[PDB]
Order: sequence, then C-alpha cells, then structure tokens
Amino acid sequence: RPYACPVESCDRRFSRSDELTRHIRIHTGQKPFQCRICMRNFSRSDHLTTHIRTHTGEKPFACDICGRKFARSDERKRHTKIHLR
DNA sequence: AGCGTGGGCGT
DNA sequence: TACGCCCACGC
Ligand SMILES: [Zn+2]
Ligand SMILES: [Zn+2]
Ligand SMILES: [Zn+2]
Repeated sequence: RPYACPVESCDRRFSRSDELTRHIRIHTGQKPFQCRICMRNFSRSDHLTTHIRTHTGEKPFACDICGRKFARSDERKRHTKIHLR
C-alpha cells in the first residue's frame, strides 16, 4: 500500500494507483456516470449498471434452491443462506 | 428486502 | 489508466 490518500483528514493507503484515483472521488465529489433514465449521478460504472436495474426490473440472479430472482449477486448470496434456516 | 456505495483486484 | 466482478457494510 504505497499509495496514500493526501487528504489530511483521510487515512487510506492502496496497492495500485487506480485504486487511489477511484478513491479520490469521495473527496472530490466527482460522479462521472449519469443514469440515462433518472439523470442521477454515480461515482462508479459498476454501480451505475446495477442501479439501472431498479428502473428496468431486470434480475439476472436466481436462487438455485427456490428460483427467487435478484438484481445483484450479493443479494442472491445473502438469500441462499436462508435455506439452511 | 432493496439498494447506495466503498474496497480489493484480475484483467 | 479502465472495466467489471466479488465481497461487505449500512440504512
Ligand atoms: Zn481519502
Ligand atoms: Zn436511475
Ligand atoms: Zn432461495
């Protein structure tokens, strides 16, 4: 973690330069991705793709046990667990 | 439950 | 650099 955040309030260190650049955004308020539908702005590309799903209702991940659908895999993961109890 | 959003990192 | 996953936390 040879990359440190120069913001005198922030404590963060990163392994690559791109992690730092990305991180900077929290400091600068830069939200480079706009949702085409609601115009809302987002700091990341991946976050934008997942948020759009809220508009379209697209759910690419289904539970293997019950077939319940989710917009995100993390949502799926959180859910499969319930089948243990 | 739904979903914003940061961190780690393969590529 | 940039993307796009996973993974996790928080409300
Ligand atoms: Zn910082
Ligand atoms: Zn939107
Ligand atoms: Zn299920």
